[PDB]
Amino acid sequence: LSSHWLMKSEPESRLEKGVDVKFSIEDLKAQPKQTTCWDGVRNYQARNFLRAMKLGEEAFFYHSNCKEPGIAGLMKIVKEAYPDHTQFEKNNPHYDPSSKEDNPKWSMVDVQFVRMMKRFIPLAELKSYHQAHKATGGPLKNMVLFTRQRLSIQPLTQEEFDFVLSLEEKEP
DNA sequence: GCCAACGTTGGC
DNA sequence: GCCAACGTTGGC
Repeated sequence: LSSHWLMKSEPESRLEKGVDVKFSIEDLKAQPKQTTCWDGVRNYQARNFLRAMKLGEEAFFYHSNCKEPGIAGLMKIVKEAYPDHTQFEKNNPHYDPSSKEDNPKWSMVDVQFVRMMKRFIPLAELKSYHQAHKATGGPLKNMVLFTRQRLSIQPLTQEEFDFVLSLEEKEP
């Protein structure tokens, strides 16, 4: 079995150090080759999850910190972890003065859009299922989306990934 | 290396 | 705009 991931981005506008960190799935889809590099991860637990990712592994594009937060679509990894250049750019939002270039602290991956979900899967729906499965022993009982609330890159089990995909087929 | 004092994520 | 959950920093 392969690994599956969840990766958060903010679709609504918000300024960090004067610059817009907005990146929706529509913004990915508009990209050249619908491909971008996933810069600006500055959490050690999360960076390590990037380092664990492999060519072709799928990931949910989660929308966070907006009016309707939830999973919007699928993308896959097209380039494994490598140095994030933005940590050395002096005025960049995600600049890190303690990062030296002989061994760079922070990593990023390249991701490519695959598809939208048949429908948006809001956080609130996910949360009902997660609370319910704590009682019923179902597939979202240990989902990282709710067990580790401040983590932008998350592993998912086969169980969890398939369950999210089955919700896609149901009525809202 | 502990742990008060911050600093940040991100739902609500 | 509020603030809980979770992370980092630095005096001791």
